[PDB]
Amino acid sequence: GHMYRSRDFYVRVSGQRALFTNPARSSYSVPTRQALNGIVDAIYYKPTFTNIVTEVKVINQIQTELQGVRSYVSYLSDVVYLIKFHFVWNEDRKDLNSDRLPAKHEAIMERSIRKGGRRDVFLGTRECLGLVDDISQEEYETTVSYYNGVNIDLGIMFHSFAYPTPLKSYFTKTVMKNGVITFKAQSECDIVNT
Repeated sequence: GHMYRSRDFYVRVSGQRALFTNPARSSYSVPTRQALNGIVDAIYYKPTFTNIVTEVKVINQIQTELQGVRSYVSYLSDVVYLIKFHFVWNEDRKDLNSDRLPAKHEAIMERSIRKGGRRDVFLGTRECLGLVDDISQEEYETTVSYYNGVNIDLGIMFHSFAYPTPLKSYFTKTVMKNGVITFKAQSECDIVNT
């Protein structure tokens, strides 16, 4: 049958520091799909649905900062990311069929975005507080990235885990085009480890 999916939602997430790592410390230069999945689920999470992050726009110049601990951690600095995402019903939770109420969950998602998320938002790690704000589709599409006009292949990046502790990790060639990273689905990734 055709599967339900929500409208697109759009959010601006910003922070002074970010640390996106490869679970398997220096940051990747841009967020992993996994870290973005984390941020959208901190905005609003129910076992009834699954948030699907489809696209991110890297708005700011990529800059890093070093922190020595006594022994180095390299962070991104002064980050702004616009995330496009939607949700679908969670087919791993068939028992929650009576809660599959699209108007209910779409309304709550909009309210949750507007008030900066129902939970604390972190940029890849707990010491890196993020700020979530509401943007519209229009703002998403028209905001100019620092990287507009060029593409960069960031090489192979951690994408996400698969669970029944993880059963699989997924990695894939990640290319930022005009600042835009359009995600592949897990099963379309270049590399799967069991």
